[PDB]
Amino acid sequence: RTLIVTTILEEPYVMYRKSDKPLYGNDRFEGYCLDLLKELSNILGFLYDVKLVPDGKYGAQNDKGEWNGMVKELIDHRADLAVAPLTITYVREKVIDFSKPFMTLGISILYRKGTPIDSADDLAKQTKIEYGAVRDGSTMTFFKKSKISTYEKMWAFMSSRQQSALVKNSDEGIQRVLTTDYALLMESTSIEYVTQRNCNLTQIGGLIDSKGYGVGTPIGSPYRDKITIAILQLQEEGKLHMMKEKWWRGN
Amino acid sequence: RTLIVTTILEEPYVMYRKSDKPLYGNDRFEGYCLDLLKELSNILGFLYDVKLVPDGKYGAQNDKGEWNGMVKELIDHRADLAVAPLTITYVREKVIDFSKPFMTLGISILYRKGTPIDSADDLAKQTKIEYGAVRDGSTMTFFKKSKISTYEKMWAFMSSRQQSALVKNSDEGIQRVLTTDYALLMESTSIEYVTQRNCNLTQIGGLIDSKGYGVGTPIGSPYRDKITIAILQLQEEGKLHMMKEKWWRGN
Ligand SMILES: Cc1cn(C[C@H](N)C(=O)O)c(=O)n(Cc2c(C(=O)O)sc(Br)c2Br)c1=O
Ligand SMILES: Cc1cn(C[C@H](N)C(=O)O)c(=O)n(Cc2c(C(=O)O)sc(Br)c2Br)c1=O
Ligand SMILES: [Cl-]
Repeated sequence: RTLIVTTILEEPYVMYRKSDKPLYGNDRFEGYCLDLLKELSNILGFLYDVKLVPDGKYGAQNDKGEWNGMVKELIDHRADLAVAPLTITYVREKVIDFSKPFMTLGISILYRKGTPIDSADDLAKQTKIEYGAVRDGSTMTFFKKSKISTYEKMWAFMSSRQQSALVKNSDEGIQRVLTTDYALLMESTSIEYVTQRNCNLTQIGGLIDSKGYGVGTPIGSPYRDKITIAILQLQEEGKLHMMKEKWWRGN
Repeated sequence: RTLIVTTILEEPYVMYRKSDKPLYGNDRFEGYCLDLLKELSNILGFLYDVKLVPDGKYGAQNDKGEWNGMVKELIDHRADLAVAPLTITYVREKVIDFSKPFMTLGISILYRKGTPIDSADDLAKQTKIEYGAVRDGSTMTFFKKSKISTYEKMWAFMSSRQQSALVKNSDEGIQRVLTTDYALLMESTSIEYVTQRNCNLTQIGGLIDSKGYGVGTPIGSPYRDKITIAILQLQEEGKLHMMKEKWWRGN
């Protein structure tokens, strides 16, 4: 069984290699998730074929119980594994299985260096600094559902003050932080990637929530627990650290 | 089936309640893990009986493949669940199963406030500040096995300079940080608990490794995945955050 692996283009997890050399199949790609997949394939001993998710989506539900993205590929048995920065969530565990996480993270704050601001509490109780997230993304969906005191007030500043708060994508959000007095809320992994590359920018405070990226499989897959074991081995032998360093470290 | 739950006395996860009131069975205990177990028991719908691990150990192997502690209780089918700050590790996954983690953590540094020291790199390349860990603990075992450049040099300062480096327990280590110019390396969860209560002390740098506490079960237990689902629900509805706050927050 050559395993079909669904994944998604996302810097620095999965990228097309910057090359016009004759590269075919898996060799067309590079990134943290390609390195991970190679290690997994060497520990477990499997052949694999990387296929980019056709709709370019992670995986969400509609009002009819219909899934899209990598999650749908798994449900439909069109992929054996999803090796991607795919968050392990309650709703997704209803329909697919996940390895234990290979990376753990949380929502955090992207902002400028040299400011008294040290937490989400500092942004919540002031008006001068504008703050928000990407529209219809994971971080927005968190703030919308939240019932925690401080994050409810923050969502009001994002929803009722809708205009100068939310952004279209990652690129525009970072643009807003640099050019204007703006703070972006997004997944801490993305924030670390940015701060390594933009020395005027820093993470503010700790993690607002807690979650992990795991390898997705169809429910009952005999690979899930084996992948957990491989992940634990890679963590303990310092290989996940080095793989993270390879892709995240800047100039 | 009234589930037998193995656990271990460890502040603030599991403690005897400070009361002479007539309290029996599970009611004798309090702590983060008791609160967690109650939530799990309400989501899954099980009855349970908390039993402290007789040997008071987490679970390690000897040179014959023989286990002790909570891990042994699970292997022997004398407990259905281990609900404790029990780290999910490669070696333990050989012999028991684990839910996905309810708490994630890493090795970090406990030291005084107001010092140029900002990482493990700062401690590694200097002699003036003494640093170590608890003898034969998780953090020591990490440094001993490590092949990462900076942590190998740090282990030399702990092993070859054995006398004024390692400590007997948590209590003595914190005592060393306060009284002498000493930095303690230990699990970040423990560090946060201490810094909330000792305003002269702070965490230094980020996390040196990455790992999680999970609920242990015997291999094949039908409760493992259900517990993962309950944990994800608790995380997403902010309950793990509030439970952490309940037990960790200081004066
Ligand atoms: C690597 C990565 C993956 N994902 C997808 C998410 N983990 C999922 O599984 O849906 C994200 O939402 N983020 C953060 C993010 C957003 C956010 O944090 O709100 S909005 C967008 Br577009 C992104 Br790409 C990531 O950085
Ligand atoms: C809550 C908790 C549990 N454990 C046990 C460990 N998680 C395991 O599963 O063995 C720890 O080692 N630590 C840190 C620790 C040590 C360390 O970090 O080296 S040494 C000792 Br005695 C402890 Br109690 C914890 O803080
Ligand atoms: Cl699992």
